[PDB]
Amino acid sequence: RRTKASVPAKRSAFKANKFGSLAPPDLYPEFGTYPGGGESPVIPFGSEKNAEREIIHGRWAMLGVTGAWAAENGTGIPWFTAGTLCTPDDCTAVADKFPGAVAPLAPAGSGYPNFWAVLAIEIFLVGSAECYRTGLFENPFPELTQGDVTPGGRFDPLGFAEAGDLEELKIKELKHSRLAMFAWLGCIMQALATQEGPIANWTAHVADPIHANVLTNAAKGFKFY
Amino acid sequence: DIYPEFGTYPGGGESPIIPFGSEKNAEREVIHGRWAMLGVTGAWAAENGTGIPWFTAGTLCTPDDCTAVADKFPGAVAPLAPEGSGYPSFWNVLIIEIVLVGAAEAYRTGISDSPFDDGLTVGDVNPGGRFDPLGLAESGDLEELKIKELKHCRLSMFAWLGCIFQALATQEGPIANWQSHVADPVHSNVLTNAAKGFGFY
Amino acid sequence: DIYPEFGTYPGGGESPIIPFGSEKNAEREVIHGRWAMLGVTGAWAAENGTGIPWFTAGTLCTPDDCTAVADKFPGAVAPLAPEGSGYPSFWNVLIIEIVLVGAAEAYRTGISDSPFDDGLTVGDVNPGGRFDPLGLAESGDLEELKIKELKHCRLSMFAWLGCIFQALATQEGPIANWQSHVADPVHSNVLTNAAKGFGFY
Amino acid sequence: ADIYPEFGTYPGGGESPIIPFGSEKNAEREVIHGRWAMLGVTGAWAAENGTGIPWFTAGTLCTPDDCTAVADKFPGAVAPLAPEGSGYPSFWNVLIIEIVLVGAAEAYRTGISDSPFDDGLTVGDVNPGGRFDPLGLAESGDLEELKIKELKHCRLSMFAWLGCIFQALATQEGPIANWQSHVADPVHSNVLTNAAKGFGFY
Ligand code: CLA
Ligand code: CLA
Ligand code: CLA
Ligand code: CLA
Ligand SMILES: CC1=C[C@H](O)CC(C)(C)[C@H]1/C=C/C(C)=C/C=C/C(C)=C/C=C/C=C(C)/C=C/C=C(\C)CCC1=C(C)C[C@H](O)CC1(C)C
Repeated sequence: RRTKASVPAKRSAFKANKFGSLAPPDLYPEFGTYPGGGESPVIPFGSEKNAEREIIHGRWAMLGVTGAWAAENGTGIPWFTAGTLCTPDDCTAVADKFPGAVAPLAPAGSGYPNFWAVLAIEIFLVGSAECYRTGLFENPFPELTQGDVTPGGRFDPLGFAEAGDLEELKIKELKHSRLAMFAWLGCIMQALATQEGPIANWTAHVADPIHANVLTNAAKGFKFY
Repeated sequence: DIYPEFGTYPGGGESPIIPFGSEKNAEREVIHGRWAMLGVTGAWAAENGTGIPWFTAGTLCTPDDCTAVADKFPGAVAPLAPEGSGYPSFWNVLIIEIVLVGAAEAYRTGISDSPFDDGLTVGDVNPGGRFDPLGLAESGDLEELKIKELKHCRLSMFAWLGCIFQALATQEGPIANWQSHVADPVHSNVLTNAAKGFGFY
Repeated sequence: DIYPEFGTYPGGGESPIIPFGSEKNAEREVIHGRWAMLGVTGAWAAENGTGIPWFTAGTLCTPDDCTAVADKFPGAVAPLAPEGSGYPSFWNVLIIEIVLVGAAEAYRTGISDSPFDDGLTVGDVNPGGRFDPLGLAESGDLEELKIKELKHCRLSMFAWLGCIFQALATQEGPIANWQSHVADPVHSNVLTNAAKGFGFY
Repeated sequence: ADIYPEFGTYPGGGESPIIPFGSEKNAEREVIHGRWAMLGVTGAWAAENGTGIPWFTAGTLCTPDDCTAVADKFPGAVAPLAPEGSGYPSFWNVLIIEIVLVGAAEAYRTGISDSPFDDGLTVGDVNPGGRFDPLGLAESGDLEELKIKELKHCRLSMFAWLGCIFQALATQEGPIANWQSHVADPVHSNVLTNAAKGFGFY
């Protein structure tokens, strides 16, 4: 073994070309304001960390809302009962839940996602990433900063951040984040009140808009009065 | 003294429990208070005169039918509707209340300019430019009347919170819960109803 | 490091989630922990001794009947009560409760003058002047002992919140839930109970 | 531009890659055509939701002989449009009133006829800014941005009307009917499956 240290000179498989900002110069005409650009309309700004906490809950709630949406669209199972499928016992069922899946997580027969297997992989993968994101563990990518919700190095392979206007993209993500978190809260409250999935509640509300509302179900007590 | 009870008004001193924070919180406290005054008073009066619970009053007017509301007024000399049930409607009441309340709110806050064209100032509570056709505000002790208003604000809101939790637990009505309490003070209270499980345990 | 866990003692730190605000908030925290600690250990002991869940222990003692409490206490030589006479009554205890706790409260907080009048200062959570006859405050690393007590305070309150939410969900009791979980942890959990429903789903 | 991110551009914003902007009268024409298209697409949207008649068939309901069918077509109406006993919105009646009202408005919009108002309202300006905007939404809002919004709605709705006319010519089913068929099953209900069926001609 000798030291080569040649020039890689590799380019991204996709590298978004400069597209700039696709938003008006005004960036938060909506209620409230992005952090670091004005005063919080109602709730007090708890801490500098709260902005990054908002971003993380936002991205997680985006992913959760889209997961509940796609799971109910593809299987019809509500998200709040999808946990009962994969359990220490009979986690075989959870396998075939993806429409068009060429193959099952559980091949026919014994072959299957075990709860503990899935769980052990889940801890070892997600916790590792969670730690690497925060100050726990260490930084495997020194070029990026732990504790920054917008690293933008290897984590933007397409380079949309640099291709456009960075801060308008940031606020766009923030607005999507807040929208999805509020939608997630609506989904949990709907699950509590109606015991039916989000897309089921949507379908009931669009089939007969005038009925199948909060107040319609309240007339029946949300199945509790 | 001015505020001998627990806590203090916005100018009196530091808040005991929740820090004061933004100045707008006082304005929200007054507006919420006034709305709770109206709400508690309405819930009382409707339950005393008619007997329907305030929380189920929502189901009573609906776009399927909103004629049960008509004529359900104590001592009503003048009927709310014609004999025709069709003329009164849930959406008819909804549209006019939307436009009226939206105008009132927008004028109070400054989303749209004041039609009154008076010294009444947006982002302000009880300007008193025209809202007080009688000058007992300025004739009487305006500060004393303000602290009295605020004490009633906090009382009415705390009572409204109690009313909603009683509706969630007792499911009988605020005034009806009052009647049960006085009828049997010792066998009808929170702790007895908790022993009954609030209808769920 | 004295406090290696997530948060830190008030004397030094930032209070990451909720801002620190007033120091009266820290006073409340300690007192809430010192109380909830006694509450959690009492619910533990009541469940172990009598099998009665804490959240319905008040059903036991009522204005008409407060005699059942006498035979509950395990291993007692004679009952609590005059046997059949059962002098202890809900009101008999209540008058005693209100007077004794009100005196203890007021002499704590300084609403009334301190009877001990021994240089003790009201509004301090750790007097260390008379309430430590054993001298463990005087001896040892007193600050380290404040840390341990705090840690126990926060743990006990979190366990109390768990106990109330388990009473609401499981409806079984804290130690009964503990025994169910220990007998079978895999198929007796919060998520197993959610799958079965909490009695409402 | 920053504000206008659509494929093309607004007149005065720059120059279009294809058929670049020529006379300003073209820009006036675009805005007015848009405005009438917004009205037209909304009418074709709302009418067949109310009563189910495609807009390209709604014309023949009123005819010089009989125009009773158009009366009582609007959903929710408290009463007939004209007496229930004898509806009187005859096609000629409609015409004689509408030609005069629309001709007046048009000539007064373009100023070929002397304006009635003479309130400073300058013809050949797409944005009169006078009585036409009583709310004066433009005054509070940012007028440049709002102009861009107006043109974006103009182009979108004109494209939607082009879609309505070509869907009528291909499928002769109706705009919301085509919508409902596509939402029912877009994969097996779209332009290309209607092409496989042959657009009703082939
Ligand atoms: C009658 C409507 C109308 C009018 C007058 C204009 C006029 C204009 N547009 Mg607008 N535009 C329209 C519709 C219209 N457009 C629609 C529907 C779209 C969306 C696709 C756009 C999208 C658009 C963009 C994206 C841009 C313009 C631009 C322009 C300017 C360039 C010069 C030009 O093309 O004028 C001549 C007017 C035409 C309409 C061109 C003719 C198009 C041919 C004839 C094809 C149409 C086929 C027809 C619909 C067939 C129907 C058959 C059916 C009846 C059976 C001018 C101000 C440019 C500009 O201002 O740049 C600075 C610009 O960037 N327009
Ligand atoms: C947990 C998620 C989360 C987090 C961490 C934040 C944090 C923040 N937001 Mg965001 N936001 C969120 C949710 C959240 N928000 C949602 C869902 C919306 C849409 C409604 C918004 C809309 C929004 C706007 C419009 C603005 C902010 C602003 C801010 C900042 C100031 C507020 C603050 O520090 O106190 C945070 C304190 C709280 C989150 C406590 C509120 C708790 C209430 C009671 C909600 C509880 C939810 C639910 C009922 C719990 C159910 C429990 C379950 C068991 C049933 C801060 C960065 C402002 C800003 O950046 O200032 C410059 C600003 O202008 N946010
Ligand atoms: C929404 C109504 C409202 C509002 C806006 C305020 C606002 C204010 N109050 Mg008022 N107050 C209220 C309710 C309210 N209070 C009620 C009901 C009472 C009677 C119990 C009081 C009694 C009171 C006193 C005695 C004092 C204040 C003070 C203050 C100031 C302190 C800052 C503050 O509270 O933070 C804004 C409010 C919050 C952050 C509240 C968050 C909610 C809390 C944690 C829990 C409430 C439970 C909630 C209702 C549960 C709903 C569940 C249900 C939906 C199912 C501020 C002007 C202090 C002051 O003026 O000091 C200078 C003071 O001394 N208020
Ligand atoms: C009511 C009791 C109580 C009180 C008064 C406090 C007060 C304090 N704690 Mg302590 N703490 C408590 C509970 C409490 N904490 C519990 C249970 C835990 C265990 C998780 C902790 C763990 C803890 C740590 C680890 C740290 C603190 C810190 C602090 C300080 C910062 C926060 C502040 O000022 O706002 C106080 C505000 C509140 C107490 C309001 C909390 C509101 C939420 C919504 C409560 C959620 C649970 C609620 C009861 C659910 C409702 C149940 C109901 C339906 C039945 C302050 C001195 C920090 C500190 O000292 O920084 C230097 C610190 O590092 N505490
Ligand atoms: C509502 C109602 C209900 C009844 O039931 C029936 C009813 C018929 C009475 C009906 C009435 C409706 C009414 C009155 C409608 C009015 C419609 C109007 C004014 C339509 C205008 C339609 C305009 C089109 C297509 C433009 C096409 C132009 C195109 C693509 C070029 C685009 C172009 C350009 C310019 C430059 C760029 O660089 C790039 C490219 C090359 C893309």
